[PDB]
Amino acid sequence: SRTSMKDSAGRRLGPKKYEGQDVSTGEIIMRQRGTKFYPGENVGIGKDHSIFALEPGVVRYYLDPFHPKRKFIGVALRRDLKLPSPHFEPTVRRFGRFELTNKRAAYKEENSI
Amino acid sequence: KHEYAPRFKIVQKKQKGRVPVRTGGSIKGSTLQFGKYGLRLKSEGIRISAQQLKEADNAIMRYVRPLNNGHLWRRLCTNVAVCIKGNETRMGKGKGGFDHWMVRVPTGKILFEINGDDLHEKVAREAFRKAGTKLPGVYEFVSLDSLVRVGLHSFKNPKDDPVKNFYDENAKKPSKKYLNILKSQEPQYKLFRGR
RNA sequence: GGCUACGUAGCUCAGUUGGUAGAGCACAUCACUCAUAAUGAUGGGGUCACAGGUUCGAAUCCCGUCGUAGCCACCA
RNA sequence: AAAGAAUUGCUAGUAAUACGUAAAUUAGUAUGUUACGGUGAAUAUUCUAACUGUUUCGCACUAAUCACUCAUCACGCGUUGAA
RNA sequence: GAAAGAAUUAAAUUAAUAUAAUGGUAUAACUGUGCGAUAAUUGUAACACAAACGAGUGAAACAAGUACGUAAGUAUGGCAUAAUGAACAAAUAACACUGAUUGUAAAGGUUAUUGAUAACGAAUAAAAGUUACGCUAGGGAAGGGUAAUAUAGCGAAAGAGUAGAUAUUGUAAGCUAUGUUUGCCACCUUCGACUCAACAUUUCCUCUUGGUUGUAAAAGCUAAGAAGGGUUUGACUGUUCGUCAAUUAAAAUGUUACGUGAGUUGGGUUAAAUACGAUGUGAAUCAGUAUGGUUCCUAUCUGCUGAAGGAAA
RNA sequence: AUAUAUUUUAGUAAUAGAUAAAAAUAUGUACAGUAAAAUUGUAAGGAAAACAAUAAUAACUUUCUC
RNA sequence: CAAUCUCUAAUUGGUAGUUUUGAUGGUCAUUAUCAGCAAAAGUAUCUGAAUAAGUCCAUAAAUAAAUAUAUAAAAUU
RNA sequence: AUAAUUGAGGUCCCGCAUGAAUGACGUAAUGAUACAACAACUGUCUCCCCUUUAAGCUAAGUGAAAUUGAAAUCGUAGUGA
RNA sequence: AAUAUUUAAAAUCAAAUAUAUAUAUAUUUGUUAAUAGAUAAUAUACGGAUCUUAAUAAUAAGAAUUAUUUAAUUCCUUGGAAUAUUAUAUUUUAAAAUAUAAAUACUGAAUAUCUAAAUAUUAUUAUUAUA
RNA sequence: UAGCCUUUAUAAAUAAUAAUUAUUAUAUAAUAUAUUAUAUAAAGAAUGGUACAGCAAUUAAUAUAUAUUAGGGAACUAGUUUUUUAAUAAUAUUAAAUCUCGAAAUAUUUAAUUAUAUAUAAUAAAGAGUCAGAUUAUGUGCGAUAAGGUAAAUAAUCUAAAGGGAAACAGCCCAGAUUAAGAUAUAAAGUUCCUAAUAAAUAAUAAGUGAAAUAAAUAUUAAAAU
Ligand SMILES: [Mg+2]
Ligand SMILES: [Mg+2]
Ligand SMILES: [Mg+2]
Ligand SMILES: [Mg+2]
Ligand SMILES: [Mg+2]
Ligand SMILES: [Mg+2]
Ligand SMILES: [Mg+2]
Ligand SMILES: [Mg+2]
Ligand SMILES: [Mg+2]
Ligand SMILES: [Mg+2]
Ligand SMILES: [Mg+2]
Ligand SMILES: [Mg+2]
Ligand SMILES: [Mg+2]
Ligand SMILES: [Mg+2]
Ligand SMILES: [Mg+2]
Ligand SMILES: [Mg+2]
Ligand SMILES: [Mg+2]
Ligand SMILES: [Mg+2]
Ligand SMILES: [Mg+2]
Ligand SMILES: [Mg+2]
Ligand SMILES: [Mg+2]
Ligand SMILES: [Mg+2]
Ligand SMILES: [Mg+2]
Ligand SMILES: [Mg+2]
Ligand SMILES: [Mg+2]
Ligand SMILES: [Mg+2]
Ligand SMILES: [Mg+2]
Ligand SMILES: [Mg+2]
Ligand SMILES: [Mg+2]
Ligand SMILES: [Mg+2]
Ligand SMILES: [Mg+2]
Ligand SMILES: [Mg+2]
Ligand SMILES: [Mg+2]
Ligand SMILES: [Mg+2]
Ligand SMILES: [Mg+2]
Ligand SMILES: [Mg+2]
Ligand SMILES: [Mg+2]
Ligand SMILES: [Mg+2]
Ligand SMILES: [Mg+2]
Ligand SMILES: [Mg+2]
Ligand SMILES: [Mg+2]
Ligand SMILES: [Mg+2]
Ligand SMILES: [Mg+2]
Ligand SMILES: [Mg+2]
Ligand SMILES: [Mg+2]
Ligand SMILES: [Mg+2]
Ligand SMILES: [Mg+2]
Ligand SMILES: [Mg+2]
Ligand SMILES: [Mg+2]
Ligand SMILES: [Mg+2]
Ligand SMILES: [Mg+2]
Ligand SMILES: [Mg+2]
Ligand SMILES: [Mg+2]
Ligand SMILES: [Mg+2]
Ligand SMILES: [Mg+2]
Ligand SMILES: [Mg+2]
Ligand SMILES: [Mg+2]
Repeated sequence: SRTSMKDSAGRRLGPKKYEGQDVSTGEIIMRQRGTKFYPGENVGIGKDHSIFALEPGVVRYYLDPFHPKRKFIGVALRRDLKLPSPHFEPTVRRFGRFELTNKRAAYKEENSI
Repeated sequence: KHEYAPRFKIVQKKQKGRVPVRTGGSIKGSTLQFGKYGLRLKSEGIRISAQQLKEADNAIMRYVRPLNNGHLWRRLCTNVAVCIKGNETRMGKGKGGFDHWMVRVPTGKILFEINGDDLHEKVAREAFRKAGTKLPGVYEFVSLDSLVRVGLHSFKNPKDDPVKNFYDENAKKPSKKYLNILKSQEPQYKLFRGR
């Protein structure tokens, strides 16, 4: 006899973060083999086509008319925003830094070049 | 010619599966298409082997060949390759080797069909009864006026079921992808896509 | 991973201490014979194992790898 | 690019000759045949194979050594032993 | 009205992708071309995915430097998912950290790199068999289920039957029953002979009966009822079976722990002895052959065969 | 026309285009483009070598012109 | 010479200590892809695979490409 | 050979898988070896019967054993580790 | 009557529900039975008895099987109303009239409630003497 | 070792569990062809590719007095027709573990809201046991659409669960024993007797069919409808 008793395990390749879900920077929203979902707004894409969040926000799945026949995952900076954002409106940006109210810290930062 | 022995280039073993109980009301291959009289399954969905089908065909032929311009349309092909282990062997230790070809036959499906120039219906009926004596199901004579079997105890006329243009229906109640495409086609996106 | 010493012709084998393309061998044709062979003579093919240097001059020395195997190392 | 084992002719007007000449056969064709002259040599008997006549000895051969002839093995049909 | 350009629409990812298969890829991830050959770079890497640990995967950002690009920017190897291996012990460098009295040293550490443990989380640098002379600890880490097969039946009837499928026969395929065979499952850890048999009926004989151009008669053949009675003795073999001989009205087929070893036997199967053929380097071994060869039991209960006592008559 | 001198040419070798599915540098970056099959043909050429051809121009810009 | 002591080497079932994986009648043990897998993910068995893997690909197509030819300058001549 | 022989002896040789001191082959004698045949004999058997003694049984005396969760311990069918 | 199919509510018709509503639209429901085939071994084996009704004749039985149902029956919107039934009482001549009731089928667990008791926790009290 | 269990605690604590809202369309009304409110309909934010459904592309199967490409025959004087042989096209019809162009429900799953707080998650410090499982139902692999078989997936029970029902019964149908009590509601299952509890209605059966473990093709006899 000779049996075909050999197989790899399942690659855990679902969506790891869902519509309306809060995200943090670096977090993986999708694991996939090839771009089933394309990286949308405020979202990066890795070597393994893994969509990850570039900013803190709300994970949103959407279609964009500019790219028909392509699904997108992006991160809205608030829950208020429809994440296929209006084209000619200005981009919702995050400053994401804090001023150094502390005097010593500010001085150190000024010194550093 | 090849209905009882398919010529798949890459011959391969197959899982057992199940005979499809067509819960949605299929009526596909459950209608007289080629001939005047036919033989349909009447019982529960069943597997018919290649050999059994061949024997049924042969039985039918005895009546068909004497006819002027006599014809037999074999409606189903034995597409599923069945392997078997021996009764001699123990359980486990791989899968058995190829044995025969077989077809999964839903409740309402037509198996055969005939039409001669000088074919009286009684003779055809007799032939189909004799064909049925060799097959594992319980079978039924079907004429062009006789209506389509769906369930075990249920019936249907295809003439009744409605005609629909599905593009129009889609337009009425559109999917998200379709809407996105329509938006893309519009000028405020098509001009500024910048490819 | 390092170190060897061998691989000429279809077969067997020379040749080797440099100034060589040579042997019989089994194989196909005639040859003397009632006929057939044994024996006599026709010729046969070598990149002298892939492939580069030193002497007008190396198949033979210095070798770049190929083939098939040895040997050492490492062997936790 | 004067030719391997082998093998042919020839002792004198012979062989040899890149010496020529003629006829027979033809309507026509000689590297053949049959004939003619010209010039003209070299060598030499003792040993062995063959083959003719001589002889010695032998001879189971006589269609005469392609003679005759011996045994197994194989094929059939008897006979008689052993068991 | 014409020419040129910009192109758009439709189709396509069936080609091509270093390589399997899958997903993705023309907005190309595919292909061509310039430069280049650098990012197949150096320190910190949060946060996620995955996840027992060991590991694995994606990766924002901060800092040093590099390449291409007018710029925006892009590059921490390859469209993605395989391409792998712990410690220990050695080895090579760099580091300037320790330097066993002090100074050097040795030796250890840090950082980078090296070769395999494929039984692939790797027990050692280094290990095969045999026992029917065996031993200890434990585990069970014919009956039951099934009915493929087997046996029997049914439906339909190709076809034999001098003619007519259905007197008799009945391909291959169809639908069942049985638990009598050979299997499968793993809940559950002795063949034959003798003796005595009980039960079944799917009846071999005997009784009744239907059919039989294939019942003239007589012998038969086939089918229905029928289990009352009956159903073998020898040669060979351990055999059941089978072959034969002689009979019989007939020499039916099963079930009963393939009835019956606390009833008998022990020929077969079987351990120790031994030999043979084969297998093995060998000890020994065998879906082999042969000679020899170990269990016993006063019956408590049930049950059955007989026999009493007591009793409510 | 011819002699010498001094030079120059001739080492004769493919890409001529940001080349685009013959083969060749498989990682970076920048720019650009589209394959395949099938069909109709064509010197040897034949089922199978190579080359050609094979979806639609509404609107827009520029140019010439009635 | 040989014998004995000490060191060193060859040989050894003569003799002693050990061992003889897990799964199977030589084949499977690690990794990847699809199905099985039942529209998230996961999912087994001596399940089916035209299964595939223990890799492959790099230091290279160079040099030259602005002040030049006789003479004189050096505000580019 | 037997009414009838998977046994025995003789003979043949596709010796699955004989063979010469793991000796080869054929004999005389021997053997509580193994197998087979003939004779004779018989209770081995057809087919058992009768008899004898020691037990068995009863009475007297002495007085075991293995075993035993507890037992007020029937048949059949069904069920059920 | 005869021949030949089908055994069906898809269509069709009928009935019911929901939206505008004497109609339309949408939905839901309604389409055979018996026998034979039939079958092994301790003993019939629905768990057992036994169960298919019958006038004369009962103050009285009439599936204890299968299928669709109800809780007396019929309309109206679980509820009321009417109808007869059954039982009883009263009055009149064994009958008639009047009225009261029954209509909530029942059994059924160590389920739940009630009824009491115990412990533990949460939240309120009372009495007695980290109060 | 993780999973599941236990003990003791911790909070700028509800982060847990369940559902709703979220969408699309219609009608009406009010503002500026758009927005809000109300009502109704629609398996109703996001993710998906199984059933079903389908034959598109892939892989397979069938048919054409149809067309083309050649071949084998065949009749008249190389040309031509017919009866065709395969392939390709066209048209019609079909199916698949590794086909899905359509496509559910269950599912995964997010925010806020409401409801569960005599309740959950999370964290901290500590103790375990377990790693032989079984059956039933559904969807599969293996087996023969065999097994009280084997292998896993989901749920439940048993395991460790007594009580009622299923004749008897680990796994089925109900239901979870703190101790009693026994009036009232009952569950599953029952109500001729054994045995706690019953009366009716309308049909059908006559075979003891059947009456708590439904046996098939087929045959005969009826019965309806056309
Ligand atoms: Mg996988
Ligand atoms: Mg289907
Ligand atoms: Mg001349
Ligand atoms: Mg002439
Ligand atoms: Mg002369
Ligand atoms: Mg003489
Ligand atoms: Mg692909
Ligand atoms: Mg996780
Ligand atoms: Mg971890
Ligand atoms: Mg790349
Ligand atoms: Mg690549
Ligand atoms: Mg070690
Ligand atoms: Mg020191
Ligand atoms: Mg291991
Ligand atoms: Mg391991
Ligand atoms: Mg280990
Ligand atoms: Mg080992
Ligand atoms: Mg022995
Ligand atoms: Mg016939
Ligand atoms: Mg048959
Ligand atoms: Mg059995
Ligand atoms: Mg009988
Ligand atoms: Mg008679
Ligand atoms: Mg009697
Ligand atoms: Mg027995
Ligand atoms: Mg006994
Ligand atoms: Mg006993
Ligand atoms: Mg003895
Ligand atoms: Mg030893
Ligand atoms: Mg899939
Ligand atoms: Mg899967
Ligand atoms: Mg899944
Ligand atoms: Mg699922
Ligand atoms: Mg004999
Ligand atoms: Mg005997
Ligand atoms: Mg010898
Ligand atoms: Mg010897
Ligand atoms: Mg001897
Ligand atoms: Mg002796
Ligand atoms: Mg006594
Ligand atoms: Mg029990
Ligand atoms: Mg309807
Ligand atoms: Mg019985
Ligand atoms: Mg009962
Ligand atoms: Mg209680
Ligand atoms: Mg643990
Ligand atoms: Mg909440
Ligand atoms: Mg699938
Ligand atoms: Mg789809
Ligand atoms: Mg386990
Ligand atoms: Mg089991
Ligand atoms: Mg336990
Ligand atoms: Mg219980
Ligand atoms: Mg529980
Ligand atoms: Mg409780
Ligand atoms: Mg009965
Ligand atoms: Mg029953």
